[PDB]
Amino acid sequence: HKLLHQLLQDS
Amino acid sequence: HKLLHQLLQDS
Amino acid sequence: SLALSLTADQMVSALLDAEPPILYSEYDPTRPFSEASMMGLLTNLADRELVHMINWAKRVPGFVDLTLHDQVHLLECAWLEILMIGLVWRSMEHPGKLLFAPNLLLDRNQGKCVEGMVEIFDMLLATSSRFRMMNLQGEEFVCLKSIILLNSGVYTFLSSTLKSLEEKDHIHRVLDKITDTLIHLMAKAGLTLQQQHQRLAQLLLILSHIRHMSNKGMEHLYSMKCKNVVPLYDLLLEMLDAHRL
Amino acid sequence: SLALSLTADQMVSALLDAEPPILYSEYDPTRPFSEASMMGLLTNLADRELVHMINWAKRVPGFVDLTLHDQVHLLECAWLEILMIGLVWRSMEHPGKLLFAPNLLLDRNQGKCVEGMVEIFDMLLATSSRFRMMNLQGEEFVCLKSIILLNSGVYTFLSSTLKSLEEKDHIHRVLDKITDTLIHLMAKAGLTLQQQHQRLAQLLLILSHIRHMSNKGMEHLYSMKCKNVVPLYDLLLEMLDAHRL
Ligand SMILES: C[C@]12CC[C@@H]3c4ccc(O)cc4CC[C@H]3[C@@H]1CC[C@@H]2O
Ligand SMILES: C[C@]12CC[C@@H]3c4ccc(O)cc4CC[C@H]3[C@@H]1CC[C@@H]2O
Repeated sequence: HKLLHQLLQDS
Repeated sequence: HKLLHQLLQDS
Repeated sequence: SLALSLTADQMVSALLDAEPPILYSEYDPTRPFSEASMMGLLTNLADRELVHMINWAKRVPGFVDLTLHDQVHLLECAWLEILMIGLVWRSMEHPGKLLFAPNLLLDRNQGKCVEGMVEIFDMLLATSSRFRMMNLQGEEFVCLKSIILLNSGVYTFLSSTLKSLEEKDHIHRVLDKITDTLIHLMAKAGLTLQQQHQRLAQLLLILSHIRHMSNKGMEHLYSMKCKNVVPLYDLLLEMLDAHRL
Repeated sequence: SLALSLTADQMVSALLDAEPPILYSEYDPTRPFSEASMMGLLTNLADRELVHMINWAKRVPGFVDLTLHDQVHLLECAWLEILMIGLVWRSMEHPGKLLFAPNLLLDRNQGKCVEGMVEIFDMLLATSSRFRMMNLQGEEFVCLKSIILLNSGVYTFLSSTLKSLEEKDHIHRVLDKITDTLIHLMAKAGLTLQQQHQRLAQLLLILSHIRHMSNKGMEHLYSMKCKNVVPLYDLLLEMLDAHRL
């Protein structure tokens, strides 16, 4: 589940 | 599709 | 003699009067539950309920005004959603359990007796919990169940000429009367206009989850059928096959 | 700084501002369409839209207040329903056709290039026709799409303690604000209270059909994946796999 979880955390 | 169609038509 | 001339009170009375009989599961089953015995009990119950569902649907205001082909389509679309909403309603007073019938109360661990069943039981249990948190009333439940019957199959008819257009319009007008009925019940209960709209939205959004559960339940039943684990009656077979046709 | 303190106008403005970029399909494809080439174009478009969907969801009032695990769950649940509602909205001005992108307008017969696709195209076309008959407005469409994001996965979280309860409550309060927003838009358009409740119900009942289409679309994509006909990016793979996990 890493890709979505990582893309959501940034900014 | 006969069974349902026949059961609906009666009374 | 028209469904469209009913007051909100007359609609509720017609829906309560339409209610099917209460059924009991097949008497004294052997302990413990096998995948075949649990599936057999649940499908035998579902087939008997389907027989009474036909009579119930014929008493839902506006249903008998449709063509026989359209009545068949609505039932083939909605059958499992209607069985599930009934189950979820009956299970509200049994946290963590599903009341399939008064003599058939199953917990989530009993669901583990059938491959892929516990996941469906969990979604059903979550819906029952949601209905309890909302304090769903019996008069609201009957409106929701009739909404399922009329709405589920309404976007999936063919284009059967101008008659299909007339039929869809009729269904949408009956659905509008049921919305007016739910709003009246909420207004009579003392809810503000804002609370009335909020509650109507919350109830209707749960129907999207019931649709999802029915699709999952359908894939599960087809899988149990294919494995040659359960014998099925033609009515249940016809209802299931309409979702493969 | 809270989603729950927004007025109906501020909610609409926040949703319109959240809108993702408009994408064009991959330039100059070969004629005619093969099952592999059509699937490749549609999935490449869906993966690019999913990347922008993440940024859109982060701008939906209330979404970033949830845990990262919950944001992941909501997106994994709703992704295909959100792609489909966007498609249905874009296709309203193209009767009998689906506007996947401004340079990718497909008719139902073009759907026949992929096994099992025409049945899905027909359900999408029927939803687009329904939106046209209802004269769905852009401000209503953005409310519906945010309702899908927040509602789709709300009955399928685990029980992740009291934090899960807090999260579900938060989502339900944001959904209540979106209901208030739809009602305000209808009231401003000059609809009577009865017409406002009727229209809200009609819009929310369409979300049950979108859920059904997403479940069917999911089974279709998994089947195309399995046949080794389409290469897929990890984001799309992760979203699809969440419905098999
Ligand atoms: C359709 C299944 C068997 C029949 C079950 C039933 C049987 C009777 C009833 O009133 C409701 C339900 C709901 C869920 C159904 C199950 C979901 C999966 C299983 O295959
Ligand atoms: C998921 C499918 C490929 C991607 C398609 C798409 C691609 C882009 C988009 O904006 C919407 C849709 C809706 C339907 C999807 C199709 C339904 C079945 C097919 O497998």
